[PDB]
Amino acid sequence: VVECIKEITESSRNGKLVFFVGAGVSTLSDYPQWWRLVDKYHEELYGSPKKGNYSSDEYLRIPQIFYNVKGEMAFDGILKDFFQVDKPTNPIHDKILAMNPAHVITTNYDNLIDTACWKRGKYFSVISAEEDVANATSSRYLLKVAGDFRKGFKGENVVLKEDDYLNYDQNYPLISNLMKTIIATHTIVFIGYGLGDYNINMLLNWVRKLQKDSFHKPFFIRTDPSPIENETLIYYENKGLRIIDAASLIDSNEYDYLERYSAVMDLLIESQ
Amino acid sequence: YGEKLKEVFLMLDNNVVECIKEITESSRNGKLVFFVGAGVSTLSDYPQWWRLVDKYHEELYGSPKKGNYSSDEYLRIPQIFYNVKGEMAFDGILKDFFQVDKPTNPIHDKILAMNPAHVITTNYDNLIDTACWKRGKYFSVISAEEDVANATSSRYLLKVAGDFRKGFKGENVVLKEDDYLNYDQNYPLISNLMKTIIATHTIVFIGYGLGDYN
Amino acid sequence: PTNPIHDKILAMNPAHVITTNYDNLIDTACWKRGKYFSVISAEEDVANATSSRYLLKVAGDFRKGFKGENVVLKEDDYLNYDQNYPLISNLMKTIIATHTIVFIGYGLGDYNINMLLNWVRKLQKDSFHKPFFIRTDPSPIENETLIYYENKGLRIIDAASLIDSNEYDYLERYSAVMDLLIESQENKFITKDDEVIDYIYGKISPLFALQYIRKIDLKHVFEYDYHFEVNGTVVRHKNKGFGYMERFFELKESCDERSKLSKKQYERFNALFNFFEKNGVICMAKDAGTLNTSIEINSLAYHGKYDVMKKFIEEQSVSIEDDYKKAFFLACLGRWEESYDLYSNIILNSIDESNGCVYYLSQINRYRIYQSITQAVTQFNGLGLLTFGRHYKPFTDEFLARIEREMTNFNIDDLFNGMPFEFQKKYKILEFLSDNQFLYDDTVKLF
Repeated sequence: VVECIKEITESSRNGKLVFFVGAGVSTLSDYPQWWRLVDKYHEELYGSPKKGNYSSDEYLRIPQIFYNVKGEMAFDGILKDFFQVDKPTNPIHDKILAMNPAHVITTNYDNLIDTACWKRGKYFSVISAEEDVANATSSRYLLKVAGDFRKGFKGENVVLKEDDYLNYDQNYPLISNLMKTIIATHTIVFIGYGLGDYNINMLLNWVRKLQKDSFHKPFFIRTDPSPIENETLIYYENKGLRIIDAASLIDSNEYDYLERYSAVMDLLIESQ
Repeated sequence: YGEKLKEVFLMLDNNVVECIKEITESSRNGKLVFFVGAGVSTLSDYPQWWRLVDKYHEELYGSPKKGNYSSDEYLRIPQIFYNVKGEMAFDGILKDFFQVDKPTNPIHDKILAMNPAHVITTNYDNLIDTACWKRGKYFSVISAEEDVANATSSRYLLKVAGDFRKGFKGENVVLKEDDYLNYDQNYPLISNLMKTIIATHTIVFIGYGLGDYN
Repeated sequence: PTNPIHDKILAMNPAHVITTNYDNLIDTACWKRGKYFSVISAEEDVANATSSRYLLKVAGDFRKGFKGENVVLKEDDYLNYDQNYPLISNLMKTIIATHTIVFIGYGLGDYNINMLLNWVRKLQKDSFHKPFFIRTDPSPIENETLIYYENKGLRIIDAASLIDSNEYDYLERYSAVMDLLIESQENKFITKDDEVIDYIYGKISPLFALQYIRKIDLKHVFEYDYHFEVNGTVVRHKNKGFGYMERFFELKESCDERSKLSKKQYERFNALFNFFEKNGVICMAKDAGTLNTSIEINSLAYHGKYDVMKKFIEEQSVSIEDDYKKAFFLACLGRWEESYDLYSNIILNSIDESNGCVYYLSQINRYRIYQSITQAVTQFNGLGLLTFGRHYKPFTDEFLARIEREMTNFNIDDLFNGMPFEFQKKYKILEFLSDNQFLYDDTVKLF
């Protein structure tokens, strides 16, 4: 338990700590979520909103029909209206940056991590697309796997639709290869990520399903109001991941993600 | 009843008329293949795969998950049961619910009466076999990999998902998540045969949703 | 022009021919002999089909023009093969997995064989039928290579171990290998007496279940090799090899010639002798002297003894064949509704069992009884009271409603085609029962 935190400190000691961040480090600063976008497309697609349970297929498909019939101007316009908002940095970002990791990998389309890096003075090499890897300028990297809006708010610079998710291996091969090498060479700690997200439910599943026992186990920071159960913990230990529970130490209510995040990150930082 | 159908045809969109004409033309030449799914199985009150998941979730923990389960727990729960709690109790549970015998529904006979040269099913229950027995149509059942070479017929009842003919065991059927990812490596010939059948025939889907995996 | 090897390949009655050849000589050879094949060389041709046989030109042909895009020659066309031609690969896999493949005219390397040996063997489980290979190199294959290519999943029939030929005489080697098969479709190789009895048995044993086989019909048993006379003689008509039917009578007549047989052939010969005596085949044509024949029908339906049948029906059953006879007796007595139920029960019960002579005949009888009940009810309810001076309604609405749903469609012209392949090979003999023209070959001769 605590020895895992000690191992994390040893990893952060020399050169081998890499933080994998996700949507949990983005909701804190109130960057608008994806489901509100999904509802916005539905507003013009069908005519009236709905609610209830539907397949995650439909969740990811609703943008696809809008892409097919409306075209591309409407998609770009909706994206431009929805994301063109400036937000400040919640303290989790600087909490991550104070750890001084060798590399940090993100799936967010956001720019909060870049702004935080600029604020802290840590000059990195942001890699955002195919052409950027050829013109790398340093060693430490800021890899945005899912693409970003540096050039503009268009539908071709980011992965949002179904086809883009199904054509990743034929449109971003260098990014995939660099990510594979990064996870192979350095110890990985996951924070702020969900457990049903296709990005970190396949990129551990497929890669670790075929490998040998010479691999470094990655770490995941949980975010859920209830503490995890035992059987799930064991079966995930089988899959090759270690889980640092966020509800086995602190007790709170069901709308206080920020405090659990801060508690876990402060616990990790305390061993300095 | 015929006049009601005539009126329906009168208000039918011409696309439906064209589709039924094409289906009849294909059926007259013996070039039709039906795809039976879950709906034709739940018509006859056969146990579904949501009660099985709920008992799988009952053995662990104390009570069923309050609210909708998840979009991810559905496939993960049986794998957890098989992996961490034991590979032997899986067969016991499967024999517990998947043994009850139920009789055939009229839709099975309607499907079979159309001269369906080849039938492809993703059902792991042999009721269509009973319908074939009663209607007197000889179909060669392809359960596993070792039956594509010894098929003693020119008509195929291809059970892609695998059946329980050889026994109620967890290795003869594809139910778990691990049995889905490692599918193109364990069942090559069956997939190849299904693709070939689909390529050179006319496929009619029945009893499927609009967001199923297959 | 077309070389004789193409003719020898086609004379082997193959179900499918797959060639990696850009050429069209195989198409011309198929055209000349009158065999019709559907040519598939592009993706579109997979959809249309229009035949039950395929000449799968995997590498394409120049039929649509002499252009580089209809054939696979360059390296760019070999690395994008899977992406460019999806359907042809799948058809090739299915055909190779279902049938038996006999490679001809291939080197042991030669690119194309390597993908087959890579995918068919390694990725598949042990559910394979091993393909054959015909090698035609001058030097004999060394024994160390043979073990490797056998373990990879190929049988090899080397030509150098068959006939000694010079370096450049390829045609003689191919001819020797092909005539070892086409010559021995199985008439000329037969020399020992252990082959004659077994060859007769392998074709007559299936007909042990039935009670009588027509003589004018036994020709189809022996693929037109002999004419079987109605009187009880046989005549040689097409058998070009050592006469397997002539030797049987020579064995039958003698007393000590039978002695040089194993302990197992004696019983088989006795069984064949009993079958031939029961059916009525007597002896050779030349030795056929006095041939007085008495026809004796044993079925109780012919003799018109209605008292014994009634006792028989109301008695415990012992086997499926006994129930099949009871079904015919009930139909003879006129109790059609019970006969239909008994036939349906027999069909349900006997579908699990082995060779379906009972199943097929029961299906035919059920359909005939359905025709009879329909034709009876139409005339009864048409003529009404005028028939027997009484408004007699024989059957109830339950049966009339049930059979209509049970007998929907049910084309019978494909009943023999849907039976298992072993039944089709063994029992081609009963193929004429389904067609409603069976006797239209004897009124021919009444003229």
